[PDB]
Amino acid sequence: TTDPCAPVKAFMTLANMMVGFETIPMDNQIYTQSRRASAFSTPHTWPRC
Amino acid sequence: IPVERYNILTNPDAPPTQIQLPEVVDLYNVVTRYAYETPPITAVVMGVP
Repeated sequence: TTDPCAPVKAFMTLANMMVGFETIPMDNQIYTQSRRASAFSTPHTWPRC
Repeated sequence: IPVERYNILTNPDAPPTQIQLPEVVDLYNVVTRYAYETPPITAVVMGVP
């Protein structure tokens, strides 16, 4: 696809599939790990992790 | 015909946004009119599934 944030989607859908067994750190406390990979469309939502 | 009401026409020195509000009503000023829109929140923000 022509979407630039497709690798972030590829990482985050595995994170959402995984969450509960292996944890990752985020940047804040507002958006947790279990945020759906649909919403990661813009570059500014890319996790520092 | 009262110039002390119609200040803004008869006074070149007066700035346009000047009201003598506790004394005279002046029947004439600059007024603003807007174009904002009031949408429903469930039509603004979406849920992912």
